[PDB]
Amino acid sequence: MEVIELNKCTSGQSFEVILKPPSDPSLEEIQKKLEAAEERRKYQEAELLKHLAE
Amino acid sequence: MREIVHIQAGQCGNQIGAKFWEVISDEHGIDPTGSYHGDSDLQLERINVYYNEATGNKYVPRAILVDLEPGTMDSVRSGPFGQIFRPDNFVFGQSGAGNNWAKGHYTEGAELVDSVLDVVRKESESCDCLQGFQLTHSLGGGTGSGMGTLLISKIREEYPDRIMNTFSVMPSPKVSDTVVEPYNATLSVHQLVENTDETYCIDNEALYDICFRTLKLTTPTYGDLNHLVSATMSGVTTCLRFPGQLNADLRKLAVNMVPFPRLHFFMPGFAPLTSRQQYRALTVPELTQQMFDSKNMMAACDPRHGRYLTVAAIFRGRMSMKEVDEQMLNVQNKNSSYFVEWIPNNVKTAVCDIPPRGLKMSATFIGNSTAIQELFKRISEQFTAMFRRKAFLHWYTGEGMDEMEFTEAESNMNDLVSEYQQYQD
Amino acid sequence: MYTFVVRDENSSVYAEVSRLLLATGQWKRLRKDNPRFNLMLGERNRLPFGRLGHEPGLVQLVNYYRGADKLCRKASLVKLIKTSPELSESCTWFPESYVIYPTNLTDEREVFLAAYNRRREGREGNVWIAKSSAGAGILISSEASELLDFIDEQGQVHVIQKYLEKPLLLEPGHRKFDIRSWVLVDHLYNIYLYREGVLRTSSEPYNSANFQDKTCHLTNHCIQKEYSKNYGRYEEGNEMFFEEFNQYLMDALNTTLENSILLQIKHIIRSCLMCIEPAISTKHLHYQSFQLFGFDFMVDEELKVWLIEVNGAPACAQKLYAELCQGIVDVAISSVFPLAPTSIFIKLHHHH
Amino acid sequence: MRECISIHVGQAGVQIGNACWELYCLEHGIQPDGQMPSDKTIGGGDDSFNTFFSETGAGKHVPRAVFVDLEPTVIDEVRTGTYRQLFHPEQLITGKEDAANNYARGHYTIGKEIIDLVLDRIRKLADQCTGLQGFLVFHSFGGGTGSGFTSLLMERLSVDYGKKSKLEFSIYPAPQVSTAVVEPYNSILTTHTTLEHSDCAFMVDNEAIYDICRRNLDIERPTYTNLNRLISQIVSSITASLRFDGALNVDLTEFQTNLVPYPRIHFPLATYAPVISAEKAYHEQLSVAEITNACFEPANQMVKCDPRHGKYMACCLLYRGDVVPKDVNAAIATIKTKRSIQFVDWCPTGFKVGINYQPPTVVPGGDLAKVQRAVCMLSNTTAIAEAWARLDHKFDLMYAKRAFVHWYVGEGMEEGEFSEAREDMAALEKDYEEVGVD
Ligand SMILES: Nc1nc2c(ncn2[C@@H]2O[C@H](COP(=O)(O)OP(=O)(O)OP(=O)(O)O)[C@@H](O)[C@H]2O)c(=O)[nH]1
Ligand SMILES: Nc1ncnc2c1ncn2[C@@H]1O[C@H](COP(=O)(O)OP(=O)(O)CP(=O)(O)O)[C@@H](O)[C@H]1O
Ligand SMILES: Nc1nc2c(ncn2[C@@H]2O[C@H](COP(=O)(O)OP(=O)(O)O)[C@@H](O)[C@H]2O)c(=O)[nH]1
Ligand SMILES: CCc1noc(C)c1C(=O)Nc1cc(C)on1
Ligand SMILES: CCc1noc(C)c1C(=O)Nc1cc(C)on1
Ligand SMILES: CCc1noc(C)c1C(=O)Nc1cc(C)on1
Ligand SMILES: [Ca+2]
Ligand SMILES: [Ca+2]
Ligand SMILES: [Ca+2]
Ligand SMILES: [Mg+2]
Ligand SMILES: [Mg+2]
Ligand SMILES: [Mg+2]
Repeated sequence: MEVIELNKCTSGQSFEVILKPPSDPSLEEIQKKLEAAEERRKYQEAELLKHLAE
Repeated sequence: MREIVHIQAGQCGNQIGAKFWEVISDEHGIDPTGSYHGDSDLQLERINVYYNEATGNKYVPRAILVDLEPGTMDSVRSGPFGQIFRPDNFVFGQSGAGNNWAKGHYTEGAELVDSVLDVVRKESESCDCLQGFQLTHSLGGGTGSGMGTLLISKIREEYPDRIMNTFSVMPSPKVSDTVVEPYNATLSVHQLVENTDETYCIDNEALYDICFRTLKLTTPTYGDLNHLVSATMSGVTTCLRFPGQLNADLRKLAVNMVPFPRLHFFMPGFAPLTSRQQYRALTVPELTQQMFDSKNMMAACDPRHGRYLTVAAIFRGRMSMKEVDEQMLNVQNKNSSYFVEWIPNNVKTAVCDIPPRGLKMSATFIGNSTAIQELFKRISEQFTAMFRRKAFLHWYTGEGMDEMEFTEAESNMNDLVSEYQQYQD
Repeated sequence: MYTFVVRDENSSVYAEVSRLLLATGQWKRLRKDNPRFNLMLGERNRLPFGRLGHEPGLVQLVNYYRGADKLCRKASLVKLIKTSPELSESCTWFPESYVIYPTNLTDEREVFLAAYNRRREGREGNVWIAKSSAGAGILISSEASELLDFIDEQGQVHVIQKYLEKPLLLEPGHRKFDIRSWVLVDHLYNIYLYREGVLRTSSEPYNSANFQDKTCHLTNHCIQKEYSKNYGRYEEGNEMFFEEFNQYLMDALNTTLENSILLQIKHIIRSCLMCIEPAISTKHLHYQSFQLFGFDFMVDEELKVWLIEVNGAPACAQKLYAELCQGIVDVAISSVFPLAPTSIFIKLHHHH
Repeated sequence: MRECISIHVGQAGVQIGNACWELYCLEHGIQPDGQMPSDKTIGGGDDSFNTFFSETGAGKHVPRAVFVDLEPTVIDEVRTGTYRQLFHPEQLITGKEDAANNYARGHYTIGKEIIDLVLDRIRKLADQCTGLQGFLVFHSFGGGTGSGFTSLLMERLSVDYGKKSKLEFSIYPAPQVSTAVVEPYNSILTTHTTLEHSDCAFMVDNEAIYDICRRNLDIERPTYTNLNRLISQIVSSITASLRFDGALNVDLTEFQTNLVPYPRIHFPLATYAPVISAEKAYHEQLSVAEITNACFEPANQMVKCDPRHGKYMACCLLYRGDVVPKDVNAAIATIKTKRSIQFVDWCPTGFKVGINYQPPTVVPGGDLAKVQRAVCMLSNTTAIAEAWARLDHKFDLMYAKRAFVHWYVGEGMEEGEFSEAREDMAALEKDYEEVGVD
């Protein structure tokens, strides 16, 4: 039950009490994901229009 | 500014649509001339959803009236709120559809569809942000069914990512105009399975039995059946037309009610339903008990015969929102055998402070139930009873159709029944 | 209308409770994976406590205390007793025990050998018993070499505790026995002791000069009915209930079961359950727990009561299923979900 | 002094952001028009409150915040609200139609078209920073924007601000106050792609906030206003060290240091006390020990779970008001001998304590009553993994039938991203169990 690193200032204080001791994707890769999903939307919409043309 | 474009097609579609604009125009304080005269700002907050604002503070409905004969639309223009509709938005022919799906879809209807789309396009070009379309029509006739579904197919082509909702009156031999209604309904159901996001299935037999058994109307008329559809359409759209409960979005509602693309046919309900003992106050338990009772169901399908995929209930009126949750949880937690257990919390409730005209409070039911397969089974058995003898086909083959197209409609809807069946077990 | 689920098809106890609940006409059973339930009769191992109490508008109750395994495990119980100041290491009612891990895996090997070497030198009785929770596998030996060599051949944790060389014997027969006490703890942590106990008696004469034959040394119901040749001779199914046992203690020893044994039993039950109350209590928890426990005790010739183990999923005596299972519905279930005596339990009051 | 930029995404983040900046102003004495009389350095200065507020020559203190929503209804409230004058238009970004509770829609379809604009607005605020620390991102798990757009924004922020820290305040989905069944999908999708990009995330379960409002505030049917005023109190308690003089959690870096020894396990449990109904006649003021003991009660945790059956990796005590170290240490010693506080063996068994003498500020007309002292405990417990279990389970129920999946594939997302996100959660759950169970 030891108190350490006691810091005090006008607006408060802070300390630490020890009870017991112990025992990314690049900008290019993101654009590819965003463009791949858009390409699958365009392909799905084209098939919907192709279906409507038949 | 999330606008909706309304379309009503054919006799049934225009008479039910007219009443719809009659009911909600009264809720938003719009008179038969388009002038506002309410007393609350809530009546105008979401007013632009269904009404365009003209000069002089006029509110003109965002509706397009379509028919292949003049008779019915002449009535609307002469009816109560007939003057409220935009003159240019009346699009009609003179030949009629003879209760023939082919005439509405391929011959007479095709001659008139392009001009109807020019009005749809005109209405959308003024929307700040078009939310989607709604169509009122019957499936048993020729115009609303055949040309209605043609309109949807072409609207999806031009607005592929907008929501397409319909209120579809399904035919019934007990309330029947002609024997070919099963033919016209089976051909339309396939179009709806493909090209709509939500379809509110309204069975004319369910509407009749409610008028007869519950409301105690000895000799119901189409007008009586349309009063129910009016109140139901106002109920399901309340969350869209009044403020408070955000997420009130067509696509957002479709995203949460349609777990599978083809299974988007909803059973609507409404409470109360009282005959003329009409002044009695209705408690929240009674509201919930009725709203879930099959006799208040308008699809003529017994929910206890299937299972609910998703449920949405909209309570209207000044009531205890605390006591609402209590009774809704009581319905689920007392009958959880009728809700699929692989969609957690598949029953949602919304409250609204403004009640309908002449009701201290009310509840509207919106169910995506697998029991709706019983409806398609009826129509399918009636279709087959005639198609097996090719009875009455000549009305259709004479307009250019082949038998194969009928056979494929048959198979498409029997498949639709198989899909509802596999999700019921 | 209340709803409950069943997730332990092997529980003879809650199979009757599920039977009685349905008989009330006010309880409806649901599929084992339906979350909208009021009562869960959960599985034994890996009961998903973390999914309870999160269904809006449903007060949920479960038949197991999360964290009670600390008491119902051979090794856990020993560690709980030696480390809990409430029980202390000098606990007088729990046999001197030690936790021993096999050499193929803290461990108390040397600490056990120190006390063992002390006894072997002090001419005292030096007979021990090795056991584990992964058994139907028990060994009773007076040599420490055999006890350790036996655990190393296994692969699970074991516990060595002093064997009661002077167990109380019933007459006629000269036979060993243990007492089974069923204890129920409701959602309020009231400790209820079922008035009816059972003595699992051996039908073989106790022999202190031969621990090799474990038929007269172990009073398990499955052992006597399989390896004992006198099963059911003195009492039906080697099960003597408190009525006969109390009558015996009066005729032979001139004392009663209440004074000579039941006081010590009720005291042990309190100390154990009160010890872990702050760790398993569900008083301020989003769900509620209750659990039935089956304590096992030993009695020596001095009429001192020792604790053997605690069972977290115990079975009941055939004759007492009706009375006990009904009692569970009254105090444990209906106490939270009331329905539209002369209690069969003995409330052991205590300080929460 | 080093700056912190707050980012509010979606309805939840925006509404909560609104409640927090209202509280920040009342705590620092900033009026609705932005003026701060106590600030003696006009139009500049490097004070502790300047980590969240910039200053104009006119003496206006402007939050370092950005609001982003794909629909304008919620942000429109800020433009015409009481504090409409704190922000300028560049800070409030709104689209025209939202993600419809659809992760794929907020991440791909609509996200891809608005990300570069959001980044440009954030860059403008960064350009005003002489030493930017990082970002505080508020959002929901359930919303299509809160979940879908946030994960894309977090990916880009790591690309544009590599060495900057990023903390989350995430709203866990609770059915009681939710009108959407697909939220389990969105939560797991957004936690999968955000995990490697967030240094420390504070999950608040609406269920927990809801019952605290009903139980402690006697609110029968709590509104978002009730919930958000309570959440902003806890958020204020967590960010106070960054806005006031002190020596504990002085920068965003100190949060990972003190609360997250293992990177993936960066979800500290928060517990706050006391929450007293302002409508109460007059409550007996609680002591340092009484409120400290309350931090180990499940009833005041932001996420309902049983810390008694987990293992602690860290534990922070943040006091506000009349509190001296002597009383803290006395209460801790008493809680140890009574509570079940099992730390992991590779971590120390200790408590970092911070005391700010200024007691909690109450929003006029709010629900909370003024108290002489309050505490918020931040503890990294494996017990919070229970919440992941509940959530992962609901995901499995629906996904097994592919229910609603078509709405996601229809926006360009591949179905496999579902299972790819679910497997990540299965790994996250296994990590907790290896750290807490024996
Ligand atoms: N605590 C709190 N939760 C909120 C608030 N608003 C919404 N939520 C929660 O957020 C979830 C829904 O996500 P939203 O944030 O509303 O949706 P969104 O981020 O705006 O994305 P969209 O789908 O495009 O609207 C639900 O679980 C709500 O309970 C709020 O103001 N406070
Ligand atoms: N230290 C000890 N001294 C004397 N006898 C002992 C003993 N430990 C165990 N026994 C004997 O073993 C029996 C209990 O064994 P134990 O309970 O450990 O195995 P088990 O758990 O598989 C049976 P159950 O759990 O069903 O009661 C008792 O009948 C007792 O006679
Ligand atoms: N509910 C209701 N159903 C109608 C009405 N008018 C016709 N129907 C039904 O609609 C079907 C006939 O379709 P109809 O609209 O008259 O054909 P259309 O004008 O060519 O579209 C039959 O099944 C009728 O039962 C009406 O006013 N109300
Ligand atoms: C609803 C009134 C109506 N309008 O056109 C038709 C055709 C009907 C009709 O089917 N009427 C019925 C039904 C039964 C039974 O008796 N009369
Ligand atoms: C999903 C069920 C539901 N629940 O609350 C509302 C509001 C709806 C709904 O979708 N209403 C409408 C309006 C039109 C046109 O189509 N559907
Ligand atoms: C309750 C009215 C409402 N308002 O916005 C939304 C969205 C809804 C709605 O119905 N949401 C649902 C329904 C199911 C099932 O899952 N979510
Ligand atoms: Ca012609
Ligand atoms: Ca300054
Ligand atoms: Ca990073
Ligand atoms: Mg007609
Ligand atoms: Mg055992
Ligand atoms: Mg939103």
